Amino acid sequence: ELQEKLIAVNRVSKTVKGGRIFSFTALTVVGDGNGRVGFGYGKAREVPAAIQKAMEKARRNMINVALNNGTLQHPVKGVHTGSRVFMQPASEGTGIIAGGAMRAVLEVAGVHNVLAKAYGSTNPINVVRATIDGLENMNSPEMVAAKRGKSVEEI
Amino acid sequence: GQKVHPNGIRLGIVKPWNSTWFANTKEFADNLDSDFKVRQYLTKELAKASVSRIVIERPAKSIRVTIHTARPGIVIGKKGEDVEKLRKVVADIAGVPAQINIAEVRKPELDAKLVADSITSQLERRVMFRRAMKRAVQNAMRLGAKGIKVEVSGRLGGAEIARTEWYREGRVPLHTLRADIDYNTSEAHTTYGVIGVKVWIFKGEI
Amino acid sequence: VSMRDMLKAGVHFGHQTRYWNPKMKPFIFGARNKVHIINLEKTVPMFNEALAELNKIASRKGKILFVGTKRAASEAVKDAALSCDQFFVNHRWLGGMLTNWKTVRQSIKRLKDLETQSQDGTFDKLTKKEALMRTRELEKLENSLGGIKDMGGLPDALFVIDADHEHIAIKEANNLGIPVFAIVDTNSDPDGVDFVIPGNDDAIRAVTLYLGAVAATVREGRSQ
RNA sequence: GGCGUAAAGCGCACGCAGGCGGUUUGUUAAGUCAGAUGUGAAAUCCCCGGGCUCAACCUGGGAACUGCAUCUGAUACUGG
RNA sequence: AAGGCGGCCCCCUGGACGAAGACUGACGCUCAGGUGCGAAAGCGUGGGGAGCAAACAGGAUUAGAUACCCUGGUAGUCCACGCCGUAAACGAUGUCGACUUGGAGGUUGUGCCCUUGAGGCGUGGCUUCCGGAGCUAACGCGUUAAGUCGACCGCCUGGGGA
RNA sequence: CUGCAUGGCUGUCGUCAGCUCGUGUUGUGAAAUGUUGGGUUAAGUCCCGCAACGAGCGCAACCCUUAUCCUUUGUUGCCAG
RNA sequence: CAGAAGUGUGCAGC
Ligand SMILES: [K+]
Ligand SMILES: [K+]
Ligand SMILES: [K+]
Ligand SMILES: [K+]
Ligand SMILES: [K+]
Ligand SMILES: [K+]
Ligand SMILES: [K+]
Ligand SMILES: [K+]
Ligand SMILES: [Mg+2]
Ligand SMILES: [Mg+2]
Ligand SMILES: [Mg+2]
Ligand SMILES: [Mg+2]
Ligand SMILES: [Mg+2]
Ligand SMILES: [Mg+2]
Ligand SMILES: [Mg+2]
Ligand SMILES: [Mg+2]
Ligand SMILES: [Mg+2]
Ligand SMILES: [Mg+2]
Ligand SMILES: [Mg+2]
Ligand SMILES: [Mg+2]
Ligand SMILES: [Mg+2]
Ligand SMILES: [Mg+2]
Ligand SMILES: [Mg+2]
Ligand SMILES: [Mg+2]
Ligand SMILES: [Mg+2]
Ligand SMILES: [Mg+2]
Ligand SMILES: [Mg+2]
Ligand SMILES: [Mg+2]
Ligand SMILES: [Mg+2]
Ligand SMILES: [Mg+2]
Ligand SMILES: [Mg+2]
Ligand SMILES: [Mg+2]
Ligand SMILES: [Mg+2]
Ligand SMILES: [Mg+2]
Ligand SMILES: [Zn+2]
Repeated sequence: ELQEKLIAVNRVSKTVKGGRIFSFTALTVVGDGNGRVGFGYGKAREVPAAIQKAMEKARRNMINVALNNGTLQHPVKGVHTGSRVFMQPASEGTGIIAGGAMRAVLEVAGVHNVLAKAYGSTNPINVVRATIDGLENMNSPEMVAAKRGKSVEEI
Repeated sequence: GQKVHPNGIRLGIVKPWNSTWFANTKEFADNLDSDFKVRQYLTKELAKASVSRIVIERPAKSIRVTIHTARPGIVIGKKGEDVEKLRKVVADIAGVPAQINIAEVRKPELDAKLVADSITSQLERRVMFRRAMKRAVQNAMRLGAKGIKVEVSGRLGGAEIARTEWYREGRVPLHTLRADIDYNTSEAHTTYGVIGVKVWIFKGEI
Repeated sequence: VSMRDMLKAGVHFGHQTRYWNPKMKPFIFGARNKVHIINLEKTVPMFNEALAELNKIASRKGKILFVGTKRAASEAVKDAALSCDQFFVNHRWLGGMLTNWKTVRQSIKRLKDLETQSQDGTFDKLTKKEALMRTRELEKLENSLGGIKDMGGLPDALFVIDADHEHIAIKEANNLGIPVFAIVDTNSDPDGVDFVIPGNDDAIRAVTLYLGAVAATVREGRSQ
């Protein structure tokens, strides 16, 4: 069911009386395809332990996005901290035109056709935040109609 | 800093001696020397037979040797044809007539010596040390040790600067004299030099 | 329940205007002597609805957890909870009592095994110092956990006496997605609560009225 | 795209030229919008097809030439 | 307006705010260039000179001590009339207008209520401290915004060189 | 020859009272909390409180010796009667 | 009350 991606591994460190303790952090994402995704950030003193924590965090903390038969409903702008993300739907056979950190998220979401651009900070954590924020804001014709009370013939 | 050797501090409290004989100062040193020679021989001989331990007892101006091994049939030999050779060569080394007994170590995964030798062999097979350590700890715990820790030291992975790396699971109270801490050490002679492996296994108090 | 019962209980008395929360503004009738008065004719229908959904989940044989921590209220909370065979926390709420349930269950099983060895195990076999310290352990475990010792899992709903005092329990329940029913006073923030019951959270007779109606509805639904 | 602390608010104020303008009615039709006509050289660049043994090259037709200009309409907004 | 303004009295004089109306009828906002004001130190001419005090002298301290400390002490500090035009000239936050949960205080008007008071309830101006949504890299800001918007102006584009 | 390529062993801060981990929670994050707070101890020793709940290595105890007694045996040791 | 200075240059722990 779930597809899983490892986006990044980073060695952080704490200074202490005796010297330096090195610790590993891992950023991963999981998703069903079909517009369900989550991300998980794990910490450990060992790389595989960090990855397992990340996956376990990413199986909860999981959100639904109303995909438009494998593309976006409309262009969206997402932002988090210093990272700004623009995404736009694309014709069939466009593929995923995105950077690695966004490509992972969009792949596990199952958005086959997208144009995307990162602006400002490309820091993977905040980029993933901004992308999830954007996908979470995206909305679809049926619930737009429900809000405005029109029939979907309004499309 | 340094720690006391955990077996020696427990001798007579909970751990028995591996040699048991009485001698006057005259023959004491010769007994100790011939015991050393027989131990060295048997260790060199049975290196693949998973010999855990050798106990030497000198009754009635005789020597008898008990060998604890996790692979008895290899040491005994078919129809016992091998213990004949061992006992004859031991009688040659010790001079006194020799008897050999063999005992099964049922669960070598709970034996610090056999675990240390296993890790050492795997390291010489160029296995990743992380995997060897993790496998050892996990097997010991699943077979019911009250705790374990393992340590490996020096030029790990061919690194240019030596490290020590250690991993611990469960409880391991080295200061508790009641604790039957089994302990052992082994050395892997890689192309980069000596890697030192230490193993502690805790099986409960008293 | 009727508005005269709530007036008898004094549930309409809010807090001083200094300490009001503007989010409660819709539930305030006004002020007297610069003290806020809770609107009872809003409270009553909301409380009836809360009891209706409580009854619904009770008929599903759901497990209710009552939560209060306050000097006098704790005992009425325990009494009512046991009166409906439901579970309770009446001393300090442990941080993580639900979101970290996978840990706290160890202390519960510890309490069970300690009681069993205390009563059936011939606890007198111990030394006097050991018996003393293990009995004090038993005492502290009783105080903290006895009301949930048999819950065997997460509750199906929380009933809370004071959303401002017990905000930890509310936030944990929200995190787990469990419905929270709570009495909410003019200083509280309601946004964590699914079934707000606006009313005084301090008058022991008000607490008695609320717990009584709750436990009656629970017994009703259980009898199905 | 920025200007509390990373580079960045004139020390403060008055005030000419300049930019901007509450609300209602009428009128104009400058900005704005619509339609028509002329012009926007060929080549090059796109699409559909021909010819070199293929290709690079050559070539037919189309589209485009994101514009400019002159008439004839609309008057919501902006300007008079 | 900012720089700033502190014993008491008189003369001349600017602005702000509140209540109630009456009046004119878009007359408004911002502002390149320009013009005015602008702490302290400093400069010119003429006065005054208690205290304080750059420079300078002596005594100490110190390895040295062109300082810190001590004893003295000149310009200056004060006054009149000119010049200079800079400051961490700071809220390190341009001016103007609208909108958006609250709490505790200060100061100054004014309305109503038995005014009974050292009283209750309303309504304006300015100002101090917390804190919500929201915003922010974070610190924090938070109806006196660093929130949501509009008009105009000034300014920035890696560190040194500068 | 290389202790600055290593194992083993050892000194030292120091027999100082500290050092960490799991799960939960807070923060974009490095991290934080727990381990901090009021008392107390030789001591992160113990008790109350507290978004923390538990655990591990340390402290303590188990070990040897010394200060009192009692049972048993009584030579090569002892000598009350 | 007095108490100044500390040559250059590196390498593991993913
Ligand atoms: K005046
Ligand atoms: K100017
Ligand atoms: K002087
Ligand atoms: K000196
Ligand atoms: K003078
Ligand atoms: K440069
Ligand atoms: K060494
Ligand atoms: K943690
Ligand atoms: Mg950049
Ligand atoms: Mg920039
Ligand atoms: Mg600076
Ligand atoms: Mg700056
Ligand atoms: Mg300014
Ligand atoms: Mg002006
Ligand atoms: Mg002008
Ligand atoms: Mg003008
Ligand atoms: Mg207009
Ligand atoms: Mg026109
Ligand atoms: Mg001056
Ligand atoms: Mg002068
Ligand atoms: Mg003069
Ligand atoms: Mg002087
Ligand atoms: Mg300047
Ligand atoms: Mg400035
Ligand atoms: Mg604030
Ligand atoms: Mg603003
Ligand atoms: Mg430059
Ligand atoms: Mg040397
Ligand atoms: Mg510590
Ligand atoms: Mg303390
Ligand atoms: Mg301890
Ligand atoms: Mg604590
Ligand atoms: Mg020097
Ligand atoms: Mg230096
Ligand atoms: Zn209350």
